[PDB]
Amino acid sequence: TLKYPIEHGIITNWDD
Amino acid sequence: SPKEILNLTSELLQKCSSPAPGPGKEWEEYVQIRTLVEKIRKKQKGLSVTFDGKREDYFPDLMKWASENGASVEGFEMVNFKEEGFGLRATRDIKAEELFLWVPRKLLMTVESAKNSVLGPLYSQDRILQAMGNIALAFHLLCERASPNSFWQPYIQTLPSEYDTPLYFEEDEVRYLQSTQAIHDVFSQYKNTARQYAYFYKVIQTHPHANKLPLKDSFTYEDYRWAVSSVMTRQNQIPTEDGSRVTLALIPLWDMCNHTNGLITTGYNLEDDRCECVALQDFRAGEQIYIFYGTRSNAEFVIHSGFFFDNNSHDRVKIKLGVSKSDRLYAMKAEVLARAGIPTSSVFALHFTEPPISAQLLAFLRVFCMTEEELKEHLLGDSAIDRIFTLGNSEFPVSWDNEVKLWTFLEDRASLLLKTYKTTIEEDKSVLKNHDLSVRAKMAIKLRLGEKEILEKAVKSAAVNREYYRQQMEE
Ligand SMILES: Nc1ncnc2c1ncn2[C@@H]1O[C@H](C[C@@H](N)CC[C@H](N)C(=O)O)[C@@H](O)[C@H]1O
Repeated sequence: TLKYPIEHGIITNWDD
Repeated sequence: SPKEILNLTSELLQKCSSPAPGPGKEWEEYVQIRTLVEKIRKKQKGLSVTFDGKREDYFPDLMKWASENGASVEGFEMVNFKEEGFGLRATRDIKAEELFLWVPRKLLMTVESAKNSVLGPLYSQDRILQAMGNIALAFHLLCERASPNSFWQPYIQTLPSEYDTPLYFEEDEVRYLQSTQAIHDVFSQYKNTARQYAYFYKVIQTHPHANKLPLKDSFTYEDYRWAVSSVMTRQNQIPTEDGSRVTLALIPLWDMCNHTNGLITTGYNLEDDRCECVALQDFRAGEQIYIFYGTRSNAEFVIHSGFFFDNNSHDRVKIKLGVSKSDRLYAMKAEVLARAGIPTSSVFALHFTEPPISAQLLAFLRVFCMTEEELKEHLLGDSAIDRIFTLGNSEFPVSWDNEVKLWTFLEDRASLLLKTYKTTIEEDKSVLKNHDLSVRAKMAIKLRLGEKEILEKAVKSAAVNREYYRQQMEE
């Protein structure tokens, strides 16, 4: 597979 | 007057800084916040910066801008599809695994490029921008959007004007999702975004290091809702220039590809310092070019990508499970689970494509239903280690009896969860057939239908396993 897969629209935490 | 807006945003930051509303008050907390937000938005003037041209009028500017900085600009064109919106269509035949798309870092918008921007001084002087790259990326978008000679102007001028994230839904559209698992992350999204807008509006208006920012007297709720939905629907994680830590980035030109089912074919190449994408399948000329976005649930597609993907083989619902500390066998089960690298209580997933449960959940259910003898055969002896290695494997059951009791457990648990929804599966298929709904409304209803169809799949799957392994006891 890939060394650095790029996930489009990766889920991040928005809870500041 | 901006003095009236500063009053209203302080009133909003308060309502969003209380704790969680409680048990059965989360729908009305959201309606109250919605009321305050809609009042503010309707006293503001939408997006603060709009463009004279139409969206497709800036795509040659984007191509020209990407070509000059080393990106691939040949083989594809921009087409406004009804279904997916804008995307890429092949102007020539493209074979599977061919490297057709590459974008060097110089074009991307990164967290660090936001630190080197006109946003810099405020960034260094604000805890929340320092802690949250995605918000920092979002303000990067707005500051370059407000900058008339910005380097990223060809990218920003080809980004959408609005989105189908829940931040754009109407009350009645979110209302379909009541009693689902999904709606709790829609409530978090609205509250969080509303809190962040009310906080940062005050910061932009009064902080000495935001004084000569272009956002100073032009930062509407719409501006922020568009910025975070822009980031949310297409942000990426890439390595740094050297390759030690990961960072968040927006990828021009390549982020214009729409999603289909498949595998990830977009990697970063540290050596030549660029994003690289190979064709996921064969694209004839005149066919749309898709990529696989990632293994994501329909709940995550709707909330964070602003669309519902119908053929989603990675769909799932959440399920809470743990050994109750009142179990007479808590200590042995907790040590077996510890030896298997499995938490005592955890949030697991029911899946759409067989098998409904992962290797980890099956191992948990197996320990969860073991007797004292079986627990000892996994804790003591020369085979104890080898016996735990196979807990997550469907071919090495502990016993017929163990399997029967855990599929009986799973069948009842999914059946119970099914009953906690306000509409049934049959009711949802009826609403889709006989009503005429917006795109956002179809999303909400297909989402709550999907949750239930996974539960129902788990019931049937657990029932056939239960009957298969009960036939084995009789022999
Ligand atoms: N398979 C799909 N079905 C429907 N909408 C999609 C699909 N894939 C992507 N989208 C839309 O495209 C967005 C992701 C974008 N980065 C891709 C380009 C986008 N369509 C645009 O016109 O800007 C998502 O937020 C959705 O709005």
